[PDB]
Amino acid sequence: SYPSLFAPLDLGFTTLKNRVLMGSMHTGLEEYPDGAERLAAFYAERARHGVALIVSGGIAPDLTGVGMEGGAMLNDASQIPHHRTITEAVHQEGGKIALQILHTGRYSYQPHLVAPSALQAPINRFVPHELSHEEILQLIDNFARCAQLAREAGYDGVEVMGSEGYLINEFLTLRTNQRSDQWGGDYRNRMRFAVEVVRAVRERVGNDFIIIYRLSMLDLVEDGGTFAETVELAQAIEAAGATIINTGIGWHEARIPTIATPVPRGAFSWVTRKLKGHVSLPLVTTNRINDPQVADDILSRGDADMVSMARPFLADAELLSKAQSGRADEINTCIGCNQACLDQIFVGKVTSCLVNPRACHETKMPILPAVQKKNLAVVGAGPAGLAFAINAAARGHQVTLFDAHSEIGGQFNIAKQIPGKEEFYETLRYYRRMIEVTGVTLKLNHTVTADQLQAFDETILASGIVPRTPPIDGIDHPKVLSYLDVLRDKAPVGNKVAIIGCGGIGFDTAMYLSQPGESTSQNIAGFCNEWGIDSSLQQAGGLSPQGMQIPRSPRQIVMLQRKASKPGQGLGKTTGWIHRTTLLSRGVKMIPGVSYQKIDDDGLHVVINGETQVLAVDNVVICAGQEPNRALAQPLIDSGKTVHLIGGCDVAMELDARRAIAQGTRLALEI
Ligand SMILES: CCCCC[C@@H](C/C=C/C(=O)SCCNC(=O)CCNC(O)C(=O)C(C)(C)COP(=O)(O)OP(=O)(O)OC[C@H]1O[C@@H]([n+]2c[nH]c3c(N)ncnc32)[C@H](O)[C@@H]1OP(=O)(O)O)SCC=O
Ligand SMILES: Cc1cc2nc3c(=O)[nH]c(=O)nc-3n(C[C@H](O)[C@H](O)[C@H](O)COP(=O)(O)OP(=O)(O)OC[C@H]3O[C@@H](n4cnc5c(N)ncnc54)[C@H](O)[C@@H]3O)c2cc1C
Ligand SMILES: NC(=O)c1ccc[n+]([C@@H]2O[C@H](COP(=O)([O-])OP(=O)(O)OC[C@H]3O[C@@H](n4cnc5c(N)ncnc54)[C@H](OP(=O)(O)O)[C@@H]3O)[C@@H](O)[C@H]2O)c1
Ligand SMILES: Cc1cc2nc3c(=O)[nH]c(=O)nc-3n(C[C@H](O)[C@H](O)[C@H](O)COP(=O)(O)O)c2cc1C
Ligand code: SF4
Ligand SMILES: [Cl-]
Ligand SMILES: [Cl-]
Ligand SMILES: [Cl-]
Repeated sequence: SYPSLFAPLDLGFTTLKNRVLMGSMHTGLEEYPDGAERLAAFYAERARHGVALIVSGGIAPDLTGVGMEGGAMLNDASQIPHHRTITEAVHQEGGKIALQILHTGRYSYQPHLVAPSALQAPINRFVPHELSHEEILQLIDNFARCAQLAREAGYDGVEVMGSEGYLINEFLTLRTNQRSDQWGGDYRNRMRFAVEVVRAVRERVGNDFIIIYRLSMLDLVEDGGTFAETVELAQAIEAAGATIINTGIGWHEARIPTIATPVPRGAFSWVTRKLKGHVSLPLVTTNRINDPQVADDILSRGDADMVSMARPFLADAELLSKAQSGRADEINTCIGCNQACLDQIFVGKVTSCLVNPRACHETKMPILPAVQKKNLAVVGAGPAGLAFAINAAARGHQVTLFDAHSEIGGQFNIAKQIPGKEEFYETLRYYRRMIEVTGVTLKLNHTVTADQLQAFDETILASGIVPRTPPIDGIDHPKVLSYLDVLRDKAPVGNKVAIIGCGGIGFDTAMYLSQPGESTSQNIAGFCNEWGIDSSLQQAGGLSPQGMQIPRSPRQIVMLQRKASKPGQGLGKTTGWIHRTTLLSRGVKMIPGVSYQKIDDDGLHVVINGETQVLAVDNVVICAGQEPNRALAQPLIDSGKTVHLIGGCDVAMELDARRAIAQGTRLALEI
């Protein structure tokens, strides 16, 4: 029912079965023990389920281009068997795969990093070495070498990565390129590197080889490029020999969100659409395309010739086969949380997925029939229970999922109500449908007791959490409201608010209470307006002259925490800054190193910088953490019954949804 999505594309010398490309994703397996074998199975499954063309994670052409010391690299015929193992696994399934050639430029977290000029990145501790003319020529030959090897390894093509602020991208902008050389100055010299790279690659591999160039169409940084430059380069790259041009949005330094959940679906399709007609090469659009209808609509509307989807393939390898068979409701949607994927590879760990713990770990987490069937009982329909339930039932076990609420979801029913997190609705729709599919007997409105119902071979407690009630003097005062009272029970909240407890929930509560109106997470034009994106792309880096336009918060909010470190420091590495910037632009205040005296009619008495203060607030919201709820933990052990604890009722400290699901999933696959 997605005609455009599944239409073949003729590339002259070969054909792609459909218009879907699995976007490049550095998984961290590239430079891992048995990565070759794990990536092979990782990719084969996506190819087995329809992906027309896959683009591997970025791989360095030389040594100065790696991402982190010891990073993935392809510069020796010796590494061919590695990749051969991968291309062959994909080909056996009837798919295709291209290798991305990426040189991280001034972004590599390594001392020997090289760039067009000696200009330190705002997010890198190292100062790059300004490349010399002869070094650049060698790099250009290195890219060709890289492609030669990829082709030898059996890849269907390569992607020359010229965006996100990496090396090639850096040569293009005057923000990073200040050379007086022939590789700097006017735009014609600045393009020289990108064009020369693709031209050297084309010559080296011949005509029958797919060459993708990921063009940066929206830098999102001061002194970035203009649309006129974007167009000239695109046509230049076409003439250089590229087969396909892919879209690149933003730089890592960009202070505007490009892939996180607050980013609306298909938020940047309009950008790729602006290039249409300026080149004859097929164009791929990307970012936050996680639904078959959205992708199909983008294609049918003519926004692009192909759509790229990276994270959705971590979330569900069967995304396309389900789409093509009318089972879109069974798609485990990527919610753009970045928690298990981007946040992890950023700290040098293997990427995974919050809703799919098996992502990039399918070989190490096999789903065997069933050691031997059993009649199980799961208490709690939160992500912990849900993950275990459908995974155990798909194994053959009989599962009975109980939950005191009128609907499955647990805390996710609160999370989904936070502006910029409505994507959570999808995960619940998915589990709701998978319950039916795997045969899980669901029983809602059931508050289970250690006695009431327990004739099960084994029990799996996935009960929740108990919000923390800080022992502050006057904690029962009328002004005091827990986060549940505000978020779940919609309790009235005055104009002036003090929030006790920063970190996760505290930030979401503040997002909610400061919401100026409708969320831009569902309004492309609004999102672009709030973040200062220039729709004409005529401004350098596509930044509107008037800058950001985040509305004022309808309320006066102050967030507080006792630790002295910067509030929000413990949030997700790639998403915390977004929320922090949003809140601060809305006028919310965040104060560290706070001591709470008491709560009375005068408000909230505290101590800041060693001086007492009275916060004349209309309400004090408690977001002071959680503690595990094990109500049935002992009543079950004191009843000689085998019981298991997963998710929040086992650990509440740093137990978010990822640990919850991975835990329930691990139990489910073992039991
Ligand atoms: C982004 C994580 C790396 C992923 C690598 C993988 C490839 C990924 C490709 C992609 O396209 S991912 C999608 C697009 N990119 C993103 O979404 C990332 C956006 N950026 C971020 O999330 C973060 O900035 C991140 C890079 C993760 C972390 O940065 P960090 O080290 O924690 O520092 P931070 O917390 O972000 O702080 C940066 C500080 O310096 C300032 N700053 C930064 N940029 C600018 C600028 N342009 N103008 C002015 N000031 C700036 C800030 O005011 C801030 O000050 P402070 O007081 O907080 O210290 S593997 C590559 C292998 O070769
Ligand atoms: C506003 C907000 C935003 C959040 N945002 C994020 C985010 O962006 N990312 C992330 O990873 N995590 C986030 N979390 C935490 C996330 O929602 C997970 O739900 C949590 O980490 C673990 O869920 P769980 O399955 O262990 O239990 P829960 O989701 O808490 O569910 C336990 C369930 O069992 C039931 N139960 C309890 N006792 C009994 C009993 N005696 N009988 C029957 N049923 C019982 C309840 O009905 C409840 O639904 C957020 C939480 C809130 C409140
Ligand atoms: N997806 C994401 O981006 C993301 C980001 C962050 C967290 N999470 C997860 O989502 C959940 C949200 O958890 P949470 O914020 O409610 O709890 P929490 O952040 O994990 O921990 C409690 C917080 O409240 C404060 N606090 C604790 N005891 C207190 C007391 N007695 N008095 C006053 N203040 C106190 C602490 O700050 P001080 O001690 O400094 O006062 C601390 O930051 C967690 O499970 C977390 O792992 C997800
Ligand atoms: C874990 C992870 C690794 C990524 N690695 C790369 C990479 O090596 N090269 C690259 O060009 N883009 C990389 N990206 C960016 C994706 O190619 C893509 O542009 C972005 O995630 C698109 O959003 P989507 O996931 O919503 O489709 C990565 C993204 C993630 C989440
Ligand atoms: S971690 Fe969140 S962002 Fe990453 S892939 Fe899974 S669901 Fe999407
Ligand atoms: Cl080298
Ligand atoms: Cl791992
Ligand atoms: Cl309810």
